[PDB]
Amino acid sequence: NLWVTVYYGVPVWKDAETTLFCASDHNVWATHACVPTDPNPQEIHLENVTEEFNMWKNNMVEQMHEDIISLWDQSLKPCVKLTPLCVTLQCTNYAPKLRSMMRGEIKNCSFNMTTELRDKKQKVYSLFYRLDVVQINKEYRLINCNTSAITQACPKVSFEPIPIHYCAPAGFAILKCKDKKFNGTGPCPSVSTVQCTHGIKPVVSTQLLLNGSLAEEEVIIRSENITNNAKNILVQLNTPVQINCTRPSNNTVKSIRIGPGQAFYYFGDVLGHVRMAHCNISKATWNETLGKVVKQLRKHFGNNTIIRFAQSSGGDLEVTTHSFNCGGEFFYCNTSGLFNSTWISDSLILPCWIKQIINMWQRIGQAMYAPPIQGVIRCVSNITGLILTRDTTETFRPGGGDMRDNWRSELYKYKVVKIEPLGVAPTRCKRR
Amino acid sequence: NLWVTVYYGVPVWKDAETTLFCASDHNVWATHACVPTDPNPQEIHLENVTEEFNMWKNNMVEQMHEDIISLWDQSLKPCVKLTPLCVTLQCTNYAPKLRSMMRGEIKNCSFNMTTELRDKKQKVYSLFYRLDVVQINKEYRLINCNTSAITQACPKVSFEPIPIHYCAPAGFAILKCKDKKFNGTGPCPSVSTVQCTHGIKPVVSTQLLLNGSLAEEEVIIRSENITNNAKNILVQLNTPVQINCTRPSNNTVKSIRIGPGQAFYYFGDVLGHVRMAHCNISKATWNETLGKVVKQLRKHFGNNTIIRFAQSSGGDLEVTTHSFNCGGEFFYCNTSGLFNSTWISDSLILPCWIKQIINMWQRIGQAMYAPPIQGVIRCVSNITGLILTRDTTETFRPGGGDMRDNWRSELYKYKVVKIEPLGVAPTRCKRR
Amino acid sequence: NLWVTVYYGVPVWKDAETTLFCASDHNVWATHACVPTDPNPQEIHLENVTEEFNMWKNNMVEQMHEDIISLWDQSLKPCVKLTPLCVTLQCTNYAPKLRSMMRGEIKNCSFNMTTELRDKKQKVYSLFYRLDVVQINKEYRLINCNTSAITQACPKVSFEPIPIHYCAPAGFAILKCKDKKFNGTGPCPSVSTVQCTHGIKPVVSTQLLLNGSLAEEEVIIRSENITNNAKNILVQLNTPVQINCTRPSNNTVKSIRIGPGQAFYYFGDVLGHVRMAHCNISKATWNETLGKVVKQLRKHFGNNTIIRFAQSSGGDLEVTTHSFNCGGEFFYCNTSGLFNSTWISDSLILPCWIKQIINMWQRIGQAMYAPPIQGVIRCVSNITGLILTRDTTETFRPGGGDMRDNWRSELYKYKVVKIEPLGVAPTRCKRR
Amino acid sequence: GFLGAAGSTMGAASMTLTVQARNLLIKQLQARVLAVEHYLRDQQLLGIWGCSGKLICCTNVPWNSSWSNRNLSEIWDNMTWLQWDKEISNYTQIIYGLLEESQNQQEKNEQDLLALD
Amino acid sequence: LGFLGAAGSTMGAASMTLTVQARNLLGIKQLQARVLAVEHYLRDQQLLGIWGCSGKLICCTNVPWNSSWSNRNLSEIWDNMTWLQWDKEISNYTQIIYGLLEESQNQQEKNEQDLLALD
Amino acid sequence: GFLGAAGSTMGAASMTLTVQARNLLGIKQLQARVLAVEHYLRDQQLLGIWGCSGKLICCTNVPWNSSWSNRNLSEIWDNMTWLQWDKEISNYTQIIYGLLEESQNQQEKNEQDLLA
Ligand SMILES: *[C@@H]1O[C@H](CO)[C@@H](O[C@@H]2O[C@H](CO)[C@@H](O[C@@H]3O[C@H](CO)[C@@H](O)[C@H](O[C@H]4O[C@H](CO)[C@@H](O)[C@H](O)[C@@H]4O)[C@@H]3O)[C@H](O)[C@H]2NC(C)=O)[C@H](O)[C@H]1NC(C)=O
Ligand SMILES: *[C@@H]1O[C@H](CO)[C@@H](O[C@@H]2O[C@H](CO)[C@@H](O[C@@H]3O[C@H](CO)[C@@H](O)[C@H](O[C@H]4O[C@H](CO)[C@@H](O)[C@H](O)[C@@H]4O)[C@@H]3O)[C@H](O)[C@H]2NC(C)=O)[C@H](O)[C@H]1NC(C)=O
Ligand SMILES: *[C@@H]1O[C@H](CO)[C@@H](O[C@@H]2O[C@H](CO)[C@@H](O)[C@H](O)[C@H]2NC(C)=O)[C@H](O)[C@H]1NC(C)=O
Ligand SMILES: *[C@@H]1O[C@H](CO)[C@@H](O[C@@H]2O[C@H](CO)[C@@H](O)[C@H](O)[C@H]2NC(C)=O)[C@H](O)[C@H]1NC(C)=O
Ligand SMILES: *[C@@H]1O[C@H](CO)[C@@H](O[C@@H]2O[C@H](CO)[C@@H](O)[C@H](O)[C@H]2NC(C)=O)[C@H](O)[C@H]1NC(C)=O
Ligand SMILES: *[C@@H]1O[C@H](CO)[C@@H](O[C@@H]2O[C@H](CO)[C@@H](O)[C@H](O)[C@H]2NC(C)=O)[C@H](O)[C@H]1NC(C)=O
Ligand SMILES: *[C@@H]1O[C@H](CO)[C@@H](O)[C@H](O)[C@H]1NC(C)=O
Ligand SMILES: *[C@@H]1O[C@H](CO)[C@@H](O)[C@H](O)[C@H]1NC(C)=O
Ligand SMILES: *[C@@H]1O[C@H](CO)[C@@H](O)[C@H](O)[C@H]1NC(C)=O
Ligand SMILES: *[C@@H]1O[C@H](CO)[C@@H](O)[C@H](O)[C@H]1NC(C)=O
Ligand SMILES: *[C@@H]1O[C@H](CO)[C@@H](O)[C@H](O)[C@H]1NC(C)=O
Ligand SMILES: *[C@@H]1O[C@H](CO)[C@@H](O)[C@H](O)[C@H]1NC(C)=O
Ligand SMILES: *[C@@H]1O[C@H](CO)[C@@H](O)[C@H](O)[C@H]1NC(C)=O
Ligand SMILES: *[C@@H]1O[C@H](CO)[C@@H](O)[C@H](O)[C@H]1NC(C)=O
Ligand SMILES: *[C@@H]1O[C@H](CO)[C@@H](O)[C@H](O)[C@H]1NC(C)=O
Ligand SMILES: *[C@@H]1O[C@H](CO)[C@@H](O)[C@H](O)[C@H]1NC(C)=O
Ligand SMILES: *[C@@H]1O[C@H](CO)[C@@H](O)[C@H](O)[C@H]1NC(C)=O
Ligand SMILES: *[C@@H]1O[C@H](CO)[C@@H](O)[C@H](O)[C@H]1NC(C)=O
Ligand SMILES: *[C@@H]1O[C@H](CO)[C@@H](O)[C@H](O)[C@H]1NC(C)=O
Repeated sequence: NLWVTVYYGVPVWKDAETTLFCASDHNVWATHACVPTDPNPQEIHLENVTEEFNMWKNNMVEQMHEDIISLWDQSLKPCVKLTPLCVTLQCTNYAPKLRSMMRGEIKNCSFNMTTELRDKKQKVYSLFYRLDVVQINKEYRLINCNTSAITQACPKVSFEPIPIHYCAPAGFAILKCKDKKFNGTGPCPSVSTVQCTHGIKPVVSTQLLLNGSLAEEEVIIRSENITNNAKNILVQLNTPVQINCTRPSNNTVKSIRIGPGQAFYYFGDVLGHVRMAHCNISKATWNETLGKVVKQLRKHFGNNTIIRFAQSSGGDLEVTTHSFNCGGEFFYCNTSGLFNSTWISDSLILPCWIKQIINMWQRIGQAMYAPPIQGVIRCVSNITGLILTRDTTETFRPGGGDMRDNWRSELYKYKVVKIEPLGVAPTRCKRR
Repeated sequence: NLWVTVYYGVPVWKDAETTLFCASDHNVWATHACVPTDPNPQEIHLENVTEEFNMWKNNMVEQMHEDIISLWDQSLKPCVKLTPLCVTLQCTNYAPKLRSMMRGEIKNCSFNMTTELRDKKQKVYSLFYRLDVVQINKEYRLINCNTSAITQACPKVSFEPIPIHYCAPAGFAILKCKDKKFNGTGPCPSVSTVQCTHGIKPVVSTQLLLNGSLAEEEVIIRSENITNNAKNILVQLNTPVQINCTRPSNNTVKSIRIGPGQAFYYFGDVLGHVRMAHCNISKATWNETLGKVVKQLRKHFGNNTIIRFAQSSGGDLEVTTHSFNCGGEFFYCNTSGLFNSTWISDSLILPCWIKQIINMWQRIGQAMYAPPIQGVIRCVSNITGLILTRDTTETFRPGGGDMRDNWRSELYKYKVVKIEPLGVAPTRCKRR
Repeated sequence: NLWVTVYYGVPVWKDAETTLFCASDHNVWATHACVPTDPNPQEIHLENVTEEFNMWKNNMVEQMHEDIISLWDQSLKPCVKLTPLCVTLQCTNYAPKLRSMMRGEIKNCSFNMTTELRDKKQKVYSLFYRLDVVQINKEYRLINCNTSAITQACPKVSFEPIPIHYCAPAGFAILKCKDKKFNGTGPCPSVSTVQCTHGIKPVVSTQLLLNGSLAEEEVIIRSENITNNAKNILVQLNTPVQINCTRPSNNTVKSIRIGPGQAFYYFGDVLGHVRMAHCNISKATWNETLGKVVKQLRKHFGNNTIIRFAQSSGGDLEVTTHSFNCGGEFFYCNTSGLFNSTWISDSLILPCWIKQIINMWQRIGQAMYAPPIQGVIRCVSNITGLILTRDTTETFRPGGGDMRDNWRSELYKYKVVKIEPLGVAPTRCKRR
Repeated sequence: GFLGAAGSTMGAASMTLTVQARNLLIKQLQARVLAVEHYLRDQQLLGIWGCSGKLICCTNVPWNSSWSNRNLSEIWDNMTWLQWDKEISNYTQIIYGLLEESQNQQEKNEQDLLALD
Repeated sequence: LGFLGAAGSTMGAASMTLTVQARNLLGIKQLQARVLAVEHYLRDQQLLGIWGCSGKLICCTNVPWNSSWSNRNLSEIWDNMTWLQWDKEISNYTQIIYGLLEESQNQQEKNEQDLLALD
Repeated sequence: GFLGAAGSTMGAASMTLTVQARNLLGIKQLQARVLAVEHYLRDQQLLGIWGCSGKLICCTNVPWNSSWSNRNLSEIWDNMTWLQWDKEISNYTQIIYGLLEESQNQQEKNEQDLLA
C-alpha cells in the first residue's frame, strides 16, 4: 500500500566533531592567517526545536586550545634566541634605600655577554625582577637555565587579544543555545543556527575571567559535577566588575646586540621613584557581586550551610595568584584580599609582581622572555567570571591554570552538528 | 545490427603507481598517523584470474622505503643535539686486567663537557666502545666528528618495530598473489583482492632477515636475474631458525646536563664482570636449513655442481657483519661461523660488538647516538631468510645493507592496480 | 512569448586572480618538482575578440615574485651556515705593488676559525674583496656582521636560469595579447588562448634586462603613467645588444672544515696577474639602440624636446650599478659609460667589481655567501631592455631594485581569466 | 533560512529542500576536501538508487509494514524530520540495500525492452 | 574550432561547441588549485541540478522571459550578438533568474509526485 | 564482493556493476583524496557528456564497426571476461569516445528544434 520515497535536502543533523576555520576583520592572533569575515552574519531561529548541549564534552574547546598553542608557537619561532644569556650573574640590590614592599624585588645584575664578533665580550649591567633570578652561590642565574632555553618575543608582535570568529565548513552548522540562564548542560529549547560564532577574545588569565560575556539575567554557576569537588566551578557574572591595573613607574628600556642580526632588549632603569604594581577593585561592587554568587551557590548547596572564601592553598605562582597580560607586561597579583570572608544566611588594592620569564600553557621545556615596555602602563578591564574550587561549612578558593576552562566559559553556548540531508519516508506512489 | 553500449562499474584494472595509506591496529614509527585500522580485514578471491607480478619493479617497496626514512627523521629530529660532545677525549682502557676477547673494547675517555651555564665547564668520565672512538694522536675523538653532527635519540621513544598495514585509496586495489612457491615474477593464477595488506614489521637487518614471513611449502630462492653476479639473491626459509642474542653484562647508565633543557646520557659503569655479547644458533637447525637452501639453489645451478659459502669479503662493518637492533642497542655480529662450509653432491656462538654511533640508511652527513640501556639484554628472534651474493664450484657470500631488499621480501606478494570502470561493448539496441 | 533556456559550456570568461603552477622540461629553482611537461603547446586564435589588458595590475607578477623568493630560500636553506666566520680579521693588501684599478680591491685576511673539534682552533688565511670587508679599527670584519647572519650557498647548486612555464588550473585560461606595438595597457584585438605561457627565464639583473623577449616591430616604451616621474619606464628593444662580460683572472679555490660535517669554501689564490672584471658592449650598436629609444621618447614627450641621459644618482651599489650572475659569480658593473650623453633634434668597456656577500630582493636580515669559482669566467648575454627613471628637456637615468619590474616585462603579454560556462538566453520552448 | 523548517512538520519541511541542498558546498583545505567527499557520497547514493538530479524520487521498493507502523497522515502531519530520522535509524542500512537491488533489476529490464524491436 | 574557439562567434553558432568546453572544465599550492577547480566544477553541477537540468548541455525551462531583462528582439540576440556581450548586458539580472529557476523546479517536482500519487 | 565478477563472463559481470560503483568512491592522504575525486569526476563527466549520467548501462545511437575487434556477440558475451575484452579493443577507446560526444550534441540540438 505504502512505498519508499527518498528525500534529499532533509533538514536533519547529527552530533559531529570537525575542523572549524577562523575569520577576523602584527599580533600573535594574526588576522593575516584568515579573513573570511562576514559583515552581515545571519541567525536562523529554529522554532519548536530542542537540542541537548554539554559544555564539558564540546570538541570546540579542545580545537581552540590547539589553535591558540599553534598560533603562539608560530609567532615565537621567527624571533631572537637568548641562549647566550644563560650565564652566571653578579647581582646586587638595585635600591637599598627603600622601605616599601618593593625593596629587594629588583636587582642589578652584571654579566659578560657575547658581542657581534665572536672574539670579544661586553660587560652589561641590567635590572631584573627577583622572580626571574635564582641564587646558586651574589652568583645568580636565570630561573629557566635548568628547565629550558628561552626565546625572546619579537618586539613588533602585539599580545592584545583580537576577536576570532569560528566558522563551520560547508555541510556543518553551529547551534547557539540562545537561552537565558542555561547552565551549560542539558536541553535548550531556543536553539538558533549560525554559520559563524561571535568573536571570542583569546584573553589569558587565571582565577578571574576578564573581558568575557556577561550573564543575561543573573549569576550562572556552571560545573561538570557539583558533588565532586575536584571539578572547577565557572561562575558567570551578571554585571562586570571594573578593575584598574597599573605599574606606576617610568621604566627606561635599553638594548644590546648579541651576534649578527640579533638584538636583546632588557629593563634598563627607572626614572623617578620606584613603585609597586597594583590593581584597584571597588569594594562595594565586589561585595555585591560576591553576595550574588553566594546566593546562587547556596541554591546548589543549601540555605543552612555557611559559604567561606579563602586564598589559594599553594602551588605554582600561575595558580596561586591572578595572572594577566597588560600592556605587554605579565602581571601576577595577590588575590588573598578578595577571597577572605565568610557568608552566613573606597577601593581595595591588590599588590602585583612583574616578571619577564613566562612559562605559558604549563609546557615544561619551553620559555618566553617578554621584553620590557617603555613608560607607564595602565589597563582597565571588566571582570566577567570566576573560577572557583571547593575544599557543615563549604570552603571555596580561587583557582585555575587549565586554560581550557577559560574558553569553556565562552564556547558553552555553541555546538557543532553535521548535516545529513538524506531521508526516507512512506508515501503513495509507484515511481511511474 | 550492433551499437555501442557504455558500461560503468566494469571490474577491470591497469597497473598503477599511487600513494598508499598506513594503518596500525612512544614508538619511532608513528601510531597517531596510521589509525585507519580494520579489525576484520576482508579479501575477495578472484576465480579464473591470472595476473603477472614483478616484485623487482614493485613501486610499493620504494614508497615504503621513503615512509620509513621520513618516520625515522621525524622521530629523531626533536631530540638533544650533541654538538658540544665532539671534543678531544683522553682515553685509557676500562679494565686492563681483563683477558677475554672484550679486552680493550671499552675506554675510560675522561673529557671536558659543557654545563647548564655557558661560563662553567665540568670534567666527565664516560665509557665508549672502541668502534665509536678513533685515535687522532690517548688523544681520541668520536668517529662521527669528521663527517657529521650527531643527534641523541630521545630515551622515551622505543625502537621496537610494530606492524604497519598498507591500504589503497579509493579507486585502487591491492592484489595478493596468494600462490604457493611463487618466485616473485611472472603469472600468478591465485590472485585475491584486498583493501589493505597484512601488517609488516619494519625490521632492519643485514645478511639475515629476521621476524619475516615463512615459505609455507619449501625454501624459495628469488633474484632479479639469477645469472647476474651483481644482483642479490633473497632466500625465504621454510621454517624459522631461532637465534638467542644477549649482552651479558649489568650496565649502569649515568646522565649529566649539557645545556638548558638538554641532558646527555652515557655509559656509566659495569656491575660485575665484563663479557662479550653474543648470539646462539643451534648447529643442527642451521645445518638442516642450509642443506635445504643448497638443494634449492642446485635446482638453478645443476645437480653436479658444488656450492661453497664464505664470509663477506669486505666493506663497511655494517655490511660485513650481521646487524640488528635489540632493545634499542645496535649489535654487529661476525657470521663467519655460519657461512664457513662447502656442499658437494651443541650451540654455535657468534661474537657480537655493540656500538652507539649509528650511520643508518647509508646516508653520509647524519648520525644518531644510541643511549645505553641499564641491565642485561636478552633478545630472541626468528631467522626467516638470507641475502646472498654470488661470486664447477660456485661461491656465495652474505651481503645486504640495502633495506629495500628486506622490504622486497615481505612485499613480493602484493601489487597495486587502478580501476578503469568504463566498458564499451556491442549490443542489440539503439536507445531510440 | 519567450522562455529562459540554460546553456552550460558558454564561451564567457571574467577577470580573476588565481593560483598558477610552474611546468618545465642540482638547480636553485625546483625544476625537478615542476615537471608536468607539455609535450607540445597549442594556442587557439580568437577571431573577433578584443580583450582589455593592464600589465601593471597583473597578479602573475606578484605570484612569480613569491615563487622565485620561496624557491631561492628553499634552495639556500639546507646548506652550511658561516656563523663561526664573523670574527675579527687581520688584513693587508693582496698585491702591494699592483697599480691597476684592482689596487686595494683584494685583501689578504688572517683569522682564528673553529676546527672540527670544539677544543681546537686553526689559523686561516683567505682573500676577500674590498666590498665584502669593512674596517672597524687591519682590524676588519665582514660587512654582514652587524645586520644579518650569513649562510654559505651549497657549491653543488647552480644559479643558471632555466625557463619556467606557468600553467593555469582547469577552469581558467591564459589570454595572450599577440599584438605588435602593445604598450602594456588597453585593448588587444588579436588575443589567442593558451593553457600555459612560454618559458620565462628567472634572470636577475638591474638597469638592463638580459636574455629577455624582443619587440619584433619596434622599440616599445611602457609605463604605468608616463607623466608621473615617480614610476619606472620599461623599454623593450627591437634588436638585442650583445654584452661580453668576463672575470679574466685564473683563481684557485681552497676549502677547510669548520665543524662536524661542515666545510667552508674561500677564495684561495690568484694565478697569473690580477685583472679587473669587465664587460664589452659594441659602441655603434649601443648608439643606434639609444637613437631608437630617443625617437620613441620624443614621440611621447614632443619632437622638439632635448633628451639627456645620466648615471644613477646614488644609493646602494646594487641599484647604482648594473648587476648580474655569470657562472654563479655576482658582478656589479659601472654603467656611467653607457648613459652619459645627450640628444638634440671600437668597443665600450665597463669596469666591474666582484662581491661575495649578496643581499637579494632588498631583504634585510638574510645574507648569502657566494663561494668562489676556480678558473676564468666568461659569459655572453643579450641586452633586451632597459629600466629608466625620468628625472624643454627631460633627463633619464638607469634604475632598478624591485625585481617585479623585470618579470612584468616578460609577463605583460599574458592575462589570466576564469571560465564561467553557465548562462541563460531567451528562446521559444516550454519545457514539456 | 537554512534549516528554518527543521522544527516544522515533515510535509511543510518538504517545501524547503532546495534551501538545504544549495548550502552543502592546511586545515581549511582538509575541511573543504571532506565536505566535497560527503557531497559526492550522497550524490553517488542518489545515482545508484535510480534517483537523478531531483530533490524527491519515488521508487519501486514497497514499504515494509514493520517499520514505524503508525498510519501515513500521522507521520507527515505530526512529526518533524528529526524525530522520523531517529525512529527509523535502525533500518536505514536495510532500506539502502533494497534500493540498490531494485535499481539493478530495473536496469536489466530496461535493457531487455531496448533490445526488443 | 577548439576550446573557446567560438568566443567571438554569434550566440547561435557557439551553441554547437559547448562540448569542447565541457571537456576542458575538469607543492601545496598545486593541491589547493586542484581543490578549487573541483569545488567550482561541483558548484556549477549542483546549480544545474537544482534547476532540473542534469545530463543536459541545452536545457529548456518553463520560466517566461521578462521584457525588463534588456529585451532587444530575438533575432539580434542569436544572430548578431556574441556570448560575451550578452552576458555583460544581462549580468545585473542573473541572480533574479536563478531564483526563479529554483522555485520552478521545486514546484514541478511536487506536481509530479501528486500526479504520480494518483492511481 | 568487490571485483568478485572479474573472472566471470561479461554478461554475468554486468549484473554486479553496482559493487564497483559503490567502491570507486598528512599530505599523502590529502593528495590521495583529491586524486581519487578527480578520477571519479572524470568518469562521471564522460558519462554526463554522452548522456549517460544516470545509468550504469547506457544504450546509445553510435553503430558498431567491424574493424573494432568484431568477434560475434556469442563469443564476446559468453566466452570472454571484461579484462580480455578491454584488451582486444583498447586501441579504439578514444575513437569511441569522440563519436559518443558528437552524437549526444547533435541529439540535444535536434531536441531543441523539436521542442521549439
Ligand atoms: C580588556 O579590554 C580592554 C579594552 O580594550 C583592554 O585595555 C586596552 O588594552 C589595549 C592594549 O593593551 C590599550 O591599547 C593601548 O593604549 C595605549 C594608550 O596610550 C597606546 O599607547 C597603546 O599603543 C602602544 O602599543 C601598541 C601595541 O601594538 C603600539 O602599536 C603603539 O605604537 C604604542 O606603542 C595601545 O593602543 C587600550 O588603551 C586599553 N584600553 C583601556 C580602556 O585601558 C584590556 O587590556 C583587556 N584585558 C586584558 C586582560 O587584556
Ligand atoms: C644569457 O644566455 C646565455 C646563453 O646560454 C648565457 O650564457 C651561458 O652561460 C652558461 C653558464 O655560464 C654557459 O654554460 C657553461 O659553459 C661552461 C664552459 O666550460 C661550462 O664549464 C659550464 O659548466 C659548469 O657550470 C655549470 C653551471 O650550471 C655546472 O652545472 C657544470 O657542472 C660546470 O660546473 C656551463 O656548461 C653557456 O655556455 C653560456 N652560453 C653561451 C652561448 O656562451 C648567459 O649566462 C645568460 N645570461 C645570464 C645573466 O645568465
Ligand atoms: C558526581 O560526583 C559524585 C561524587 O561524590 C559522584 O558520586 C560518587 O560516586 C562514587 C563512585 O565510586 C562513589 O564512590 C561516591 O560514594 C559517590 N558519592 C556521592 C555523594 O554520590 C556522582 O556519581 C557524580 N555524578 C556524575 C553525573 O558525574
Ligand atoms: C676512568 O679513569 C679514572 C682514572 O683514569 C678512574 O679512576 C678513579 O675512579 C674513581 C671511582 O670511584 C673516581 O672517583 C676517581 O675520580 C677516578 N679518578 C679520577 C682522576 O677522576 C675511573 O674509575 C675510570 N672510570 C671508571 C668508570 O672506572
Ligand atoms: C642476466 O645476466 C646475464 C649476465 O650478465 C646477462 O647476459 C649477459 O649479457 C651481456 C650483455 O652485454 C653479455 O655481454 C654477457 O656475455 C651475457 N652473459 C650471459 C651468461 O648470458 C643476461 O642477459 C641477464 N638477463 C636478464 C633477464 O637480466
Ligand atoms: C649460548 O651458549 C653458551 C654455552 O655454549 C651459554 O653459556 C652458558 O650460559 C649459562 C647461563 O645462561 C652460564 O651459566 C654458563 O656458565 C655458560 N657457559 C659457559 C661455558 O660459560 C650462553 O649463555 C648461551 N647464550 C644464549 C644467549 O643462549
Ligand atoms: C667577565 O670575564 C672576566 C674574565 O677575567 C671576569 O673577571 C669578570 O668577572 C666577568 N664579568 C662578570 C660580570 O662576571
Ligand atoms: C543543569 O540543569 C539540568 C536540568 O535537569 C541538571 O540536570 C544539571 O545537573 C544542571 N547542571 C548544573 C551544573 O547545574
Ligand atoms: C565593561 O562592560 C560594559 C557593558 O556595557 C562595556 O560597555 C564596557 O566597555 C566594558 N569594559 C571594557 C573595558 O571592555
Ligand atoms: C617464530 O615463528 C613461529 C611460527 O609459528 C612463531 O610462533 C614464533 O612466535 C616466532 N618467534 C618470534 C620471536 O616471533
Ligand atoms: C689567534 O689567537 C691568538 C691567541 O693568542 C692571537 O694571538 C692571534 O693574534 C689570533 N689570530 C688572529 C688572526 O687574530
Ligand atoms: C599621471 O601623473 C600626473 C601627475 O601630475 C597626474 O596628474 C595624472 O592624473 C596621472 N595619470 C594617471 C592615469 O595616473
Ligand atoms: C640573442 O638574440 C638572438 C636573436 O635571434 C639569438 O639568436 C641569440 O641566441 C641570442 N643570444 C643569447 C645568448 O641568447
Ligand atoms: C511550531 O508549532 C506551531 C504550532 O501552532 C506552528 O504554528 C509553527 O509553525 C511551528 N513551527 C514551525 C517552524 O513550523
Ligand atoms: C520486513 O523485513 C524483514 C527482514 O528481516 C522481514 O522478515 C519481514 O517479514 C518484512 N515485513 C514485511 C511486512 O514485509
Ligand atoms: C568574425 O566576423 C566575420 C564577419 O563576417 C565572420 O565571417 C567570422 O566568422 C567571425 N568570426 C568567427 C570566429 O565567427
Ligand atoms: C519584470 O521585471 C520588473 C523589474 O525589473 C518587474 O517590475 C516586473 O513586474 C517584471 N515582470 C514580469 C512579468 O516578471
Ligand atoms: C570460472 O570458469 C568456470 C568454467 O570454466 C565457471 O563455471 C566459473 O563460474 C568461473 N568463475 C567465475 C567467478 O565466474
Ligand atoms: C570502421 O573503421 C574504419 C577505420 O579506418 C573506417 O574507415 C570505417 O569507415 C569504419 N566503419 C564504420 C561503419 O564505422
